[PDB]
Amino acid sequence: TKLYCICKTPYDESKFYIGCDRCQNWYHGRCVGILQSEAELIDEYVCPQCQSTEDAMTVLTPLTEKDYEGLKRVLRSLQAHKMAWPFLEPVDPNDAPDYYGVIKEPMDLATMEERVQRRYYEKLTEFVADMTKIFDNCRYYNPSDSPFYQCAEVLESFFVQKLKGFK
Amino acid sequence: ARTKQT
Ligand SMILES: [Zn+2]
Ligand SMILES: [Zn+2]
Repeated sequence: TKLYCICKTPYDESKFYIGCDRCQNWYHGRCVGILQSEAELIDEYVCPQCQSTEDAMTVLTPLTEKDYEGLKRVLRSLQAHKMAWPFLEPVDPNDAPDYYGVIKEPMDLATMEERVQRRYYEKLTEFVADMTKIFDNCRYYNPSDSPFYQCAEVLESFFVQKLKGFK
Repeated sequence: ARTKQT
């Protein structure tokens, strides 16, 4: 007696429907890009909009126990990376003057490890913000053809892949 | 999954 799907249409017993387990609405398989045989291979179904919302909220949901452990393993893999040599530790002040003269929010993997250890981060977005802060500081301070900058590029690319499927 | 077929 009701209207279903993104296409707002009443039930048609001759059409293949699948139910979203998040929103409990029903969708034509043809409208959300899943056929019956593909549907047979999955336990829960999640509709495209609901799925978008889940993808978007991964960076915003509270960090759990396992998430924190995961962040520790991520930093470890980053610390072991060959192009991670410039980011392992804070810049030695009595070594690079103008570094702290122009960078007022430095970040480094050791400091990030400390922040993870004491649960300074509560959302994945905060952790990602600090990692990005490392690479952007670097790219702001160094020329784009320099090894420092390019190292920032390489490790950021590695990082983005390592983060996939995290939550 | 939860479906309705013909
Ligand atoms: Zn849904
Ligand atoms: Zn439809």
